[PDB]
Amino acid sequence: PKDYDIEGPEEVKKLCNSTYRRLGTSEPPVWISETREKMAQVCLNKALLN
Amino acid sequence: NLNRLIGQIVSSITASLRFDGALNVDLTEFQTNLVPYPRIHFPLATYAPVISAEKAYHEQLSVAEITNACFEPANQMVKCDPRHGKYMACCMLYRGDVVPKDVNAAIATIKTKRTIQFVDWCPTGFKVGINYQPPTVVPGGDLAKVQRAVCMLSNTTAIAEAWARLDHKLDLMYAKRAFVHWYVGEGMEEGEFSEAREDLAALEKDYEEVGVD
Amino acid sequence: MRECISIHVGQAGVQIGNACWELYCLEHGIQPDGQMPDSFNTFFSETGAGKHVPRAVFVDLEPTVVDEVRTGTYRQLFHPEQLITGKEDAANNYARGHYTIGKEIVDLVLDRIRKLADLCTGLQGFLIFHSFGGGTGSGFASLLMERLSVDYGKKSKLEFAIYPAPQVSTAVVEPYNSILTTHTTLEHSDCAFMVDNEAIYDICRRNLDIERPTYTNLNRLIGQIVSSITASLRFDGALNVDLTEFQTNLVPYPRIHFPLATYAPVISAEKAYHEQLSVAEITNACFEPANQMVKCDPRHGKYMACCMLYRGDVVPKDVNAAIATIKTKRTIQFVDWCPTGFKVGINYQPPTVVPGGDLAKVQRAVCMLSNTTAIAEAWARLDHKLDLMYAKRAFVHWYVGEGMEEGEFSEAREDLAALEKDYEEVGVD
Amino acid sequence: NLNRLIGQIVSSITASLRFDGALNVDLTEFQTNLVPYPRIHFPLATYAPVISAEKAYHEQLSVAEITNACFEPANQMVKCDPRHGKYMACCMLYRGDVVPKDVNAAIATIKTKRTIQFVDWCPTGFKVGINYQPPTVVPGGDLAKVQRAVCMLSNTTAIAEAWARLDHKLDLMYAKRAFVHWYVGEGMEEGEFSEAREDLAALEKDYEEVGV
Amino acid sequence: MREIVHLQAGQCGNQIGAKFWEVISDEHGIDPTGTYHGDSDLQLERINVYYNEATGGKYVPRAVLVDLEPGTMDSVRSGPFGQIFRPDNFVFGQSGAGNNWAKGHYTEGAELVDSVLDVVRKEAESCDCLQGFQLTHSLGGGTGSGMGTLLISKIREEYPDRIMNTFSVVPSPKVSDTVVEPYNATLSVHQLVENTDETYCIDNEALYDICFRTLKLTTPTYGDLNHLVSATMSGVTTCLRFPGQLNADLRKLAVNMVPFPRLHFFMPGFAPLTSRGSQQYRALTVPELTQQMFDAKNMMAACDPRHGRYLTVAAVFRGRMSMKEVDEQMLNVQNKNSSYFVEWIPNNVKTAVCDIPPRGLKMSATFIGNSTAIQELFKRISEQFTAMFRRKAFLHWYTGEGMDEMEFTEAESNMNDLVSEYQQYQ
Amino acid sequence: MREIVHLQAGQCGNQIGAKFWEVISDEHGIDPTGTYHGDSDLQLERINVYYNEATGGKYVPRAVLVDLEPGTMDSVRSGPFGQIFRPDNFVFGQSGAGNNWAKGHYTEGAELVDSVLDVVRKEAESCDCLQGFQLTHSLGGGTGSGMGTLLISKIREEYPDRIMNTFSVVPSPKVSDTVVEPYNATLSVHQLVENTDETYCIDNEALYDICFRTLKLTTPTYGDLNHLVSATMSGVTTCLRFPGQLNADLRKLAVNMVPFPRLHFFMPGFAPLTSRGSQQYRALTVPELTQQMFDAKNMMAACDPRHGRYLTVAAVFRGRMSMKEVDEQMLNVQNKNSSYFVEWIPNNVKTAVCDIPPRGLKMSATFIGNSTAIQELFKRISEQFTAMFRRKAFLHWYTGEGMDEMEFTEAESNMNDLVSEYQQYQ
Ligand SMILES: Nc1nc2c(ncn2[C@@H]2O[C@H](COP(=O)(O)OP(=O)(O)OP(=O)(O)O)[C@@H](O)[C@H]2O)c(=O)[nH]1
Ligand SMILES: Nc1nc2c(ncn2[C@@H]2O[C@H](COP(=O)(O)OP(=O)(O)O)[C@@H](O)[C@H]2O)c(=O)[nH]1
Ligand SMILES: Nc1nc2c(ncn2[C@@H]2O[C@H](COP(=O)(O)OP(=O)(O)O)[C@@H](O)[C@H]2O)c(=O)[nH]1
Ligand SMILES: [Mg+2]
Repeated sequence: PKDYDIEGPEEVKKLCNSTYRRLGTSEPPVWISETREKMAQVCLNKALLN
Repeated sequence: NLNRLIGQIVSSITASLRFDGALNVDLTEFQTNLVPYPRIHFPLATYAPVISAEKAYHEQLSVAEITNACFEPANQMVKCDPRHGKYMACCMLYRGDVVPKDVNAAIATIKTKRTIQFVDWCPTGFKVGINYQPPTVVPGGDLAKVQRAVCMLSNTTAIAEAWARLDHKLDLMYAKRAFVHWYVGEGMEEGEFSEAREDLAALEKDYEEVGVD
Repeated sequence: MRECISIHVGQAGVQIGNACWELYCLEHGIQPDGQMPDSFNTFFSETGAGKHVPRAVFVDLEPTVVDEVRTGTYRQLFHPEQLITGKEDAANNYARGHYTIGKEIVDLVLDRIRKLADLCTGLQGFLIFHSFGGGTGSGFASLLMERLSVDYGKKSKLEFAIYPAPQVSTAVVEPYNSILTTHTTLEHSDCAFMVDNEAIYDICRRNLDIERPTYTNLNRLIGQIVSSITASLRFDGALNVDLTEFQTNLVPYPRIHFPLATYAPVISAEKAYHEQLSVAEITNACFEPANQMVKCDPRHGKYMACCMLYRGDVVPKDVNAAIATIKTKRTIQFVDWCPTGFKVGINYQPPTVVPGGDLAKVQRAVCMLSNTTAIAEAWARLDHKLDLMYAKRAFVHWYVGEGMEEGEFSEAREDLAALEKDYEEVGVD
Repeated sequence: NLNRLIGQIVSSITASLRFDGALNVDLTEFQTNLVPYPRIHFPLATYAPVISAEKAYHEQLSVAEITNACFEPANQMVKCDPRHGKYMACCMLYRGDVVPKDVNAAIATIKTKRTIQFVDWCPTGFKVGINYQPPTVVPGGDLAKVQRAVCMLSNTTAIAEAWARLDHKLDLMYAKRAFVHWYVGEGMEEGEFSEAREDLAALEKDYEEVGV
Repeated sequence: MREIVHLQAGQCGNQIGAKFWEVISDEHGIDPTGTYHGDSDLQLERINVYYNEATGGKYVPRAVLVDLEPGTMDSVRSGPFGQIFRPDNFVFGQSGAGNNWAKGHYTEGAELVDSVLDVVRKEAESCDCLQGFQLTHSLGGGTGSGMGTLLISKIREEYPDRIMNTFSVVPSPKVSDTVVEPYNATLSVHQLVENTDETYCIDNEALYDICFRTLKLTTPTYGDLNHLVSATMSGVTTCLRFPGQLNADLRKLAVNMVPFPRLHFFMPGFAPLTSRGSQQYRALTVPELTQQMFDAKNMMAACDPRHGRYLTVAAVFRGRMSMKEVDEQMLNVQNKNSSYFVEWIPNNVKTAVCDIPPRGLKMSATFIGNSTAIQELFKRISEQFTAMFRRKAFLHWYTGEGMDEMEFTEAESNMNDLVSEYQQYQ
Repeated sequence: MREIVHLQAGQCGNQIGAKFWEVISDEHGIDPTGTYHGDSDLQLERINVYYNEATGGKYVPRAVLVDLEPGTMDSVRSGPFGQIFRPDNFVFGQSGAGNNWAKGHYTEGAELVDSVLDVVRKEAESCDCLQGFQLTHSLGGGTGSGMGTLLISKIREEYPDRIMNTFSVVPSPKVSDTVVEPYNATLSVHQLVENTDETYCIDNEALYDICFRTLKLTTPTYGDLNHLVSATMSGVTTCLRFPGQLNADLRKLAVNMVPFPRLHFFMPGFAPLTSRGSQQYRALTVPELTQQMFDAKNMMAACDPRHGRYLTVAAVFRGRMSMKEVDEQMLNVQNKNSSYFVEWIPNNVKTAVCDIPPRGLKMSATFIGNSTAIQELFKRISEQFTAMFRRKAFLHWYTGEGMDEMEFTEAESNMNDLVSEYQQYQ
């Protein structure tokens, strides 16, 4: 799943560019540190005769 | 997750100042009951009913079952075995649904052990503190809601092994003058390492001389 | 901002620069008029109406070759005053063009070169095209070297020279003109790329499939190599080299400046498109005895410094993988005090095609300049032929009549005996 | 500026003789309080309270910290490590408005610590002296106005390693008789340096003998 | 919060840091025109470390670009991120160096430093609090080797207590791109050892083998190698920019790596490096970063660490990950193969954890390693230098610029002292 | 109300004053027919500083354009803004001065000064409370220098209490475009020290260096320099026309910057000068302005402040700013560099802030500075004058008008005592 092919059929080739613009595609959905995630857990949470 | 247990033992130390109990314990009490000399002020901390939220209710968590868990070497919160040395002073701070008679029976059960040894010059050995307030659970935590707990503050001469290892570590590092040039170069002279090694050797052989029978 | 000033001296200089400037107009957008319907500032000046004037001077003493170009297709391309002619040629005589004919021309040529150099922002160096066996390129160019060294000094002076061929030759007194030319090129030229006409005959017969080539078929190859040398001056690349770059990467000592030029893909349109040729093909082709363009074998000598210039679709990983085969090969020997060996330069632009030419359009190429010990054999042969002539004093009265002394040949033989001793002592352990 | 504080130290030496005080020190008094042997007389001077002209309006230094400032290794005017030698005889020359009790309290706190090592044969160790005059302020001087200054002079075993390198420095130049021809050229025996080397080796032996 | 200056010298400096600023602007959410389009508030907060805020909400990098030739300036302006740089930080010469350390250090590299110094001083007087300097260059050239070393010396003269870093491109073992490369590598290393606090040796063939072995690319570009280099360059400034459970800046890493003042030559490495077609099948777990971060072929210097001994080790971790299996793996890698670790220091590994991964990865780990196997580089360099020096090869191009042979001898003797000192711990 | 009567002299004076009136009518919002087409209310409150009130919302400027030839103000009249000028203010002459101080002062300028003085009296009686005058001219010219010096010497006598400024164009250091201009400048600045209480020196090569290096203009015309001249010319009277937290009139800048009655030669500068390609990259803060006010490249006179000592420095600020970041910056300059400031005046900097910026700019600031480094201009003019007066290179064009040699001798003497007085306070 490349983002730049330098062996392709195109003619003008730029050598300073990167084949992959980032390494991997496994990014987490939302960025949050351990401390703010684990300190936000405090915001998460008859007889017949009386 | 470690800080949760640290906060639990710290709250159990200061619980007696805020909640009513059968035996109130002040903060100035620990220094008068845990150190025999000013040169020895390194006790250990232990929380006994450290148990998960799913298997805390298949176990009978009485006072006898929870007191003898503090003396087990695997339940301690400092990686040193108490069988290396002998106990000098112990401070137990109970909590929750606890009667004093079962505390007395459980503490008297420890004294019959021969695998747990006290020093000769401390024939009494124990300090008892009882508070009514049970340990409060936190949302999304790890510990369960238990009806009683105890925290141990025990001063022992078995911590001299840790000082021996730390001093051997410094001697293995300082013998060929590693990292010293970024200590002396910022407001220090060379002789402070020898002073600290001096005082630490004094501490080690103070520890060896205290545990003499 | 990256300009260099090309100087063409003699019939060989003009007839090489014609092909060179055809290539320069073709691979830029410049028509033979000069209109275009770091790229072009280096070799072409700008006139505000949109015209482009090349930074070149064409010098010759007979008027035929240079006055032909004023009546040709490229008549409007060159500046009228930048083509310098004379009345009398040097007549294959170094003494005439160095003393009695070159005396009254150099005050105009230096004036034109200074007028060219005052329109430049940052000058990179000079390219001088001439021939050793002539009288113009041997005498007048040689005097021009010191005459411009005096007032320019530390700027680069690259030399492109037609060395005399070993077997074939077009004159009788060419040992004389080849021998006393080197009195001044040794202390004034920074580096001297040598090409042999016999070897380009052999290449045009062998690599490209033509027999009976003309001079233009040789000047086309020479212009391709010349443009490959200065390709990094004009076009962007991953590893740019300069005119001053191979003056510090090819000469270990100031008296030995004679590398060998080699262009790897020399192939026709009939033969190019039936095979692949990417990196290892052309790099292995550069280091072969057959494709060498001076009739001396590097297997005789020791390689001292090789400068490999790559052009076109080229990835540096394949460049390293191709240099692996060269370094591992035992038939290619380097001198013991150069464990490094190579200098590399990679350019984006592929070589351009020439309608009316003979080389095919290929995506990529490599040109090599390698300084080797093996040119000392050519020096020994040429000095042999000189002292074969000089003992009988053949063809000497013309030199002594045109303002020379008889002892100037003695100095030249002494200097090149010292140069041969230098070439011997460099290649010893 | 190098010499002015040395002048202040020598003025504190004669401070007990020009005015009154509580414990006066005679010139012949410390002539026996410091030198313990007929050979070992090289005491080390120390002037603890010295601050610039800008750092006086904020803090005033009391006895219990100035006395501790007398015994810290970055004060004494010979670059030898004082922890390498046990102390043998000390004299503290207190000046200015000093009550006498906090001096004995400071003495006790100096006694109980382990950094300041003493010899076994000197359980007394210290000699104190209190005057009633502070140091004067000089025109253009760098020193500040201190109400309670202390001049400290004390013998030390650690001075043995000071000239122990001076002996090796003489050794390195006596191996091939360097510079001796401007010495023996002016009427000196070429062997005279040997009968100072044996004397210095004797001095080192006596310093080692009072080390154990 | 404390802000870091970037220096670029020559073709290596300009290209490598162009890719560096591209990936930093990617990670901090900055577009090619310089405007913030990111979403997370953590992306913008510590942007003062590398960027200066302009009017209108756009950010300019804190970089200075130098070279003796004007071609690479227009080459780096025409790139995808060429418009992000300030035009007044382009400080260029009119004529080049031509692979000459002498004219890059004394003749032509001297009269232009009087403007790079002005640019650096001008930017650093607006500096709120200066932590240190970064510099990427090459030791095989005339610009990065000469002018870079001159810049390091003239900055160490002016700012003494700030941390100086250097991401240098050491010459390759097999392919030498320049015949006169040992004449520049020697005289640049001799100036590096008295003027730098941290220096990372990055080879080119090591990068080729890393890219072919891990990324499975048969023909990478130069931009890929610069991406791999700058991934480590960004991997050491994570704790200065993002929150973490165990922070470590460059000064703290320098304290826990160098035991002696003249020991600051490291070999870096990146842990997560797998092909696209084998990265959805692989579970990126904490042991799997340690298992290949400490592999002998995951080094960007061409020296095998199994032939030497590890003096100190630095491991900077990025992403959401527990602190038990970090320390457990760092202990396990020491307890098993203890023959490759010196025994006169008990702990060799320094552990830092940051809580934000690079873009595209879930967790990551950057490696800095101090080894006594780095003497295999300078032994080869000194061997080539002494083979080329007893014949005065190419020496007249050096002595004619204002030099002498004694400088060459005193540089070779300094590097020989370096290689003699390194062998004492193995 | 404090209103200013503007004066002109010569071709330089008319060409500078045209662009000055253009930019001040832009600032006050006056269309070229004379009426008011502005959007705010503060642009009409104090418009009587520079404008009179004609019939029907039309404003005429308070200027008089003076020349000895009519060919220069015809180009002013047929210009873009040439129609707002009242035609009775145009006073021209038949024959020009011919680049002759003698002709422009003694023969041709004295036959025209009665008409110009009549126009000045015509103009100054409309003042309810006149503050002072203002003149723009050049010293290398004939009618500029001579006519302006005669006008200044004549209107100082009859209006003794008022404040008179001069934005003179002092001659060239490098390449002079008048051969005789040593003589004219020597006879002119000997006039200027005795009558003007405020004088600004404008150097055309300083402007050239600014528009090349800073503004990045390839081919600047004289309008592109007159814009720069009038930017700092209109920034002086900004507190007379707009409110501010801290005001500065002409008298406030004359008292605080002239310690002795001869040292009143200042060198102006304008702070926010950005190129069009670099404007977006630069933030606009008070440190960014005060870095460039004090820079040597921004100076509009060709004397370097590193060759002398700043006697007193003024700084007038325009825009909505905080008095922090101007007060701490005026402290920071005095504390940072101190060898360039005279020690016998502790507080050397005058500060004023007006809250209405120039049009199109968020923030701006102008510099006005008294430095004893200005003596190298006077020394250069004195040596170029005595290299010509020693053997009388052009004296016949001046002696035929009734001038003697002792006029030149005493002009040289008054140059030498001025140079000595600048030296004795350094
Ligand atoms: N390859 C190549 N060689 C040439 C060309 N023209 C001339 N030569 C070489 O030049 C030699 C002949 O001498 P020239 O250089 O022409 O002498 P010249 O420049 O005319 O000077 P004069 O003879 O004095 O007029 C031949 O041996 C050729 O090798 C050319 O167009 N191509
Ligand atoms: N990995 C990598 N190497 C580079 C890059 N640019 C240049 N080089 C290397 O740098 C060396 C040449 O540097 P050089 O041109 O002499 O730098 P200079 O000092 O500015 O002339 C060559 O060996 C290249 O392999 C790059 O972007 N990435
Ligand atoms: N800086 C600057 N100088 C100018 C301008 N216009 C004219 N000059 C200068 O004015 C001088 C000549 O003025 P001149 O015509 O002789 O004045 P006049 O004859 O007295 O009216 C020359 O030195 C020019 O440099 C301008 O717009 N800007
Ligand atoms: Mg001919």
